[PDB]
Amino acid sequence: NSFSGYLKLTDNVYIKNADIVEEAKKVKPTVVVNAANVYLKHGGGVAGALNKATNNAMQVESDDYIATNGPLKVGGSCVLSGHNLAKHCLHVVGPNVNKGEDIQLLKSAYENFNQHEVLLAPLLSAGIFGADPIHSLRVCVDTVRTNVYLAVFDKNLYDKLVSSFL
Ligand SMILES: COc1ccc([C@@H](Cc2nnn[nH]2)NC(=O)c2ncnc3[nH]ccc23)cc1
Repeated sequence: NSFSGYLKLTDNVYIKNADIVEEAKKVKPTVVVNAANVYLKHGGGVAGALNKATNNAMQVESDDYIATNGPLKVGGSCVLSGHNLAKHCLHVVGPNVNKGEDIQLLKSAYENFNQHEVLLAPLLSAGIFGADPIHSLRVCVDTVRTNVYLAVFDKNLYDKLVSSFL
C-alpha cells in the first residue's frame, strides 16, 4: 500500500489522476476494487482493463465463481484473487442507472468498501453505467469510512472533481 501523488479530500478519501492498472502494479495493494457487473463478465471499462492486465486470469477465475455461486446482486460484492495486481480483488456492482437500476443502490455498492481497511478503487457507476461521476464521488465521501485511494483516469474529470471538492 505505498501510494504516492494523492490529494487528500477528506479524512479517509484520497484522489489521483492515474490509470488504476498502473497504480496496482506500483503499489501492490492488499485490495483493488473492480467496477463489475452481476455476471463478472469483464468486457470493457475498468473491468476490461484489470482483466487484460491479468492476461485473462481474472475472467477464468470469475467464471468459476459464477458457476459455483451464481451472479451477484446490484449493490453487492465478492472477494477473489488480485493475481499480479493486488492480494485481493473486491468485485463491486454499482447500479447501471441507464438500465433503470436505482441510484439509491450506489450507497449499498460503496458500503462494501467498509469491510477493508485500505483500498485502491475507481469511481463506481460512472462510464456506461451512466451516473454522474461527481455525484458518485459525493456518495463515496458520505458512505466510505475506511481508507480509499481513488484512481481517476481522465484528467478533465479529475480537475472537475478536485474543483467541486477540496
Ligand atoms: C461501469 O463502471 C465504470 C466505473 C468507472 C469508469 C471510469 C470512470 C472515469 N472516467 N474518467 N476517469 N474515470 N473509470 C475508468 O474507466 C478507469 N479508471 C481508472 N483507471 C482506469 N484504467 C482503465 C480504465 C480506467 C468506467 C466504468
